[PDB]
Amino acid sequence: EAEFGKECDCSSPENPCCDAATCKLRPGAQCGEGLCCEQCKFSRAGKICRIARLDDLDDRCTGQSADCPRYH
Repeated sequence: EAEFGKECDCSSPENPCCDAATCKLRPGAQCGEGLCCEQCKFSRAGKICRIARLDDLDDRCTGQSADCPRYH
């Protein structure tokens, strides 16, 4: 039998951002977790999501991703 769990957008069947039957994002949901996810949507570009060093701008959401990018 297939292991469906590795394909989930949301691991929990109770996550409102996903459909419990498929564990995939519902229509209009962009994400179901992350520092740059809010109510199933990507946070606005430029939203501060990780505090940096004093001379630097803080890490900011891109508007296209649910994670907070780390500068490499």
